[PDB]
Amino acid sequence: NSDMTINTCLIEQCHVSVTDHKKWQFNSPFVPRADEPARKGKVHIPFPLDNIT
Amino acid sequence: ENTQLSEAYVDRSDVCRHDHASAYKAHTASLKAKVRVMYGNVNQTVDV
Ligand SMILES: *[C@@H]1O[C@H](CO)[C@@H](O)[C@H](O)[C@H]1NC(C)=O
Ligand SMILES: *[C@@H]1O[C@H](CO)[C@@H](O)[C@H](O)[C@H]1NC(C)=O
Repeated sequence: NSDMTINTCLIEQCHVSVTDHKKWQFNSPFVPRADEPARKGKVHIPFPLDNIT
Repeated sequence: ENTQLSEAYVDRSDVCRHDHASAYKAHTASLKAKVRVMYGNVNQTVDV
């Protein structure tokens, strides 16, 4: 949460990425993982199967 | 210099207990009838 300054460099020579871990998200196969061991969690999903006529 | 680790496997369906096919082996069968007997004043049907 701080603005940072470096002096004699160009924007091309810097790689910057946001970090936030206040919330989980789904284990999608189109987004990459964080850690190799891959600790995870679970969330029950609605609408179960049931019998009708 | 960057490597991706791809991984996948197979699991049984979520509703496999609600719809599936059972493979069996069938042996000697047992007859079991339901007969009605009538004589005189009796009127009954028995499971035998
Ligand atoms: C529907 O009822 C049958 C019992 O005849 C049960 O075995 C089956 O699991 C039921 N299906 C669902 C989706 O609850
Ligand atoms: C009693 O026997 C008669 C034939 O005499 C039959 O028509 C009737 O169905 C029998 N009674 C019952 C309750 O089934």
